[PDB]
Amino acid sequence: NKGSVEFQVFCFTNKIRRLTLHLELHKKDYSSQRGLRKTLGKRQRLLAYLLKINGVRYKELISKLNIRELKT
Amino acid sequence: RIDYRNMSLISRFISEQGKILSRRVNRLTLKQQRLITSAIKQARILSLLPFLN
Amino acid sequence: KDTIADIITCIRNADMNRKGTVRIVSTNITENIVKILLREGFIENARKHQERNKYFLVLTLRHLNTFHLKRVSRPGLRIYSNYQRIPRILGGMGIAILSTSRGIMTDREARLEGIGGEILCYIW
Amino acid sequence: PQCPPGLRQYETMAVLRPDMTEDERLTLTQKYEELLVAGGAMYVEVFNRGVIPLAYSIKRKNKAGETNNYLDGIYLLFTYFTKPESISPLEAALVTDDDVIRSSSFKIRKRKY
Amino acid sequence: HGTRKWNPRMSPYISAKCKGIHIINLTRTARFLSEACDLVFDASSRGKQFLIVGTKNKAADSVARAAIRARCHYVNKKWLGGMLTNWSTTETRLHKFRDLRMEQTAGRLARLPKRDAAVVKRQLSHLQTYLGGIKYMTGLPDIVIIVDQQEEYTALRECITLGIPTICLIDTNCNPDLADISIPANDDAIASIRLILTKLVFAICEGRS
RNA sequence: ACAGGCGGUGGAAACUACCAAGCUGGAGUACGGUAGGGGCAGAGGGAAUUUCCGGUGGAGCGGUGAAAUGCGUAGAGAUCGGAAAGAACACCAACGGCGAAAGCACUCUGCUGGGCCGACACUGACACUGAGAGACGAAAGCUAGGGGAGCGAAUGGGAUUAGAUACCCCAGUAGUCCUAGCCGUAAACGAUGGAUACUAGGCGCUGUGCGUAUCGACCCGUGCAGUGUUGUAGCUAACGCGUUAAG
Ligand SMILES: [Mg+2]
Ligand SMILES: [Mg+2]
Ligand SMILES: [Mg+2]
Ligand SMILES: [Mg+2]
Ligand SMILES: [Mg+2]
Ligand SMILES: [Mg+2]
Ligand SMILES: [Mg+2]
Ligand SMILES: [Mg+2]
Ligand SMILES: [Mg+2]
Repeated sequence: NKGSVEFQVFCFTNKIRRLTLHLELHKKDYSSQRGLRKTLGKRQRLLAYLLKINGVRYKELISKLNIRELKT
Repeated sequence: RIDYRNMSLISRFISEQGKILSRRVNRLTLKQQRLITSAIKQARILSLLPFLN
Repeated sequence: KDTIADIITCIRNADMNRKGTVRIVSTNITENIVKILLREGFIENARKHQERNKYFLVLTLRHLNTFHLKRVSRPGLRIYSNYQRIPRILGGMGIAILSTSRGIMTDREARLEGIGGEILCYIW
Repeated sequence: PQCPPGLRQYETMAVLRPDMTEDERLTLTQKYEELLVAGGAMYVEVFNRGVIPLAYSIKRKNKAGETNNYLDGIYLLFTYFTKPESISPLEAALVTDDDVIRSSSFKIRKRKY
Repeated sequence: HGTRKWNPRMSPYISAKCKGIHIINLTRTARFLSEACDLVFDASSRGKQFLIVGTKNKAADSVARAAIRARCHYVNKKWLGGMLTNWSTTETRLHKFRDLRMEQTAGRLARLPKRDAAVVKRQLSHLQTYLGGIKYMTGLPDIVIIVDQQEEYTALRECITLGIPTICLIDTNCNPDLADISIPANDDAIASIRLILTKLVFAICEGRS
């Protein structure tokens, strides 16, 4: 598949969502928790890049994926 | 091959007491040696080979 | 990070090991820097090639002295200078490579040109 | 034979009693097939082995309460595809049943050695 | 010499290589064979004295015969330290050793006991083992030749200390920066030794005139 | 006067910065392969020890530098047979693997994280570090609820000693274990912060490719990412570091 910016966020959005349901049961899996914050951080720096390059794509991507916008 | 159901291959890497021999005398590789451990430890639970003697 | 900070070192380490070739990276800035060392007599020859779309340059060092080097203006602290404070390394045995509005030149060439600039690295 | 994307390859080797008759193991092998195939499964096979004596004695208690000491037993071997979420019923049945003595469900894979 | 023995120093003077064994370059050395024979031929005309340092068992006698053709000197056995640097002690042992050969001529051995004559015998025998090819030196040489760098590591350093040019064993075993004159390819066999040794000893003969 | 500071004004556009387009080497995604005690959860297994049940049998057993306490004719210890429980996994095992560390080793299975390599899908500098903050975090210890075989602070007893609130010996509580949570400290050490470029080599250990080759694997020859040991330059007060730097 492609490697566009919005596509990487879509895969992380599923990779993140897939692990939340896992931690509801295996909450003591702290090694996976260290991996969960990576994908949460990788998308943070990509969306941080998408923001200052084009705000139109930002408002459209966050709207369909139901993403919380950051203050400041 | 190397697996639990093979007696001839696993029986030549055990001691007279049924213990696991070292990699040096067996002259195996890493991928090989780790499987001889698993194949034996599996078989002992199945009673295909005694834990001791 | 700072490319030129790496350029000055790849030439330094080559003299400590006492080698002839460097295989230094090629850019718009380095081609001007190396061009000064040819005319000034610090390097015997330079030569260009490529392996990919990128480019490189191959230098030819000389065979108890040592090829001293030093960087001055860093990214964390940029250093500029006016005409009256142009340095004079060792009374003339050294030189300073500095960037003017009319490209990069030697400090001596700036003494005649009458225009200071950003000192980047001293040589002796 | 390849596997579909929805499941991978498992196998199972069991240890049955020696005193069982012919008619018993027919119903037993038929019990696990209809139980294993009731869930998501494909390409079930059944090999057979003899009464090779065990390396160490065994203790097993039936529902009646009594125990029995054994030295030989009938071994069976399965090679099949099942879903990942349909193996814990199999392992659960291989412990509650009294005809089965031991159970070892392994997941053999490809290794180049 | 091998994949586990090649020094990265000789990399400018390596052409190719083979199954395990190493292949030396004969091109660059040929210039140095000319520079060596030109310097040795020119030096011999002025009347200098030279020295050869050979103690390898395979070329112990070859270096001995090599010195008889010219008026140079050889070192057949080990270096025993301070031969050239501690020359003041060497003159004492040579002045000593020179006298003992005159001591044996006299009839004083008769009036010495049995054991005392044995000590003087074994004393002179020990000096002959190490001070053979130096009996007619009478001073310090101006150029010193090294046949082996590894076994005679000590001899190469006193030359660097006293500041004397020298020839070395620039084959892959050693460091080429120790000698100004460079002649590789001498660890192969006597063929590599005699082909070079006789060639350099030959040039000394016509230089002597 | 010079030097230097502030403001205005006319020019130069390399560099820092700004603005408009470009590339892929850094980074990341999609794929296709691959090793491992990565982590969590649930099942399975044997010996050994301890206690009880009995059989056999009859005087010591056990311990120490020497002895005693202690156990024992109310039948000990030893010896076969049997019930049960708890905790921990010899051999494999290292010049070994994984993990950010702390740490992870009897077996499988489930869910799940990270790394390496290949290449012809793609992205187009989306990078590094990180004050505050947040998370994880050996043992010990605490708050409830369970469990407790063995070992063992404390506390007793028997000895050694001038003394022995110790070292030794016999018994032994908390705790050591499980599930919830607190505590957030260690020589938590590689006594060495992280990222990046460059800088001689020798030995051999993995993981994954390439090519030769017996193309059955192997072996041999090399690339990449790691992991250990010697060592050149260089550094270092010295010891020593030394391509995984303390250059
Ligand atoms: Mg820049
Ligand atoms: Mg411009
Ligand atoms: Mg902080
Ligand atoms: Mg604890
Ligand atoms: Mg601390
Ligand atoms: Mg630790
Ligand atoms: Mg510290
Ligand atoms: Mg640290
Ligand atoms: Mg070292």
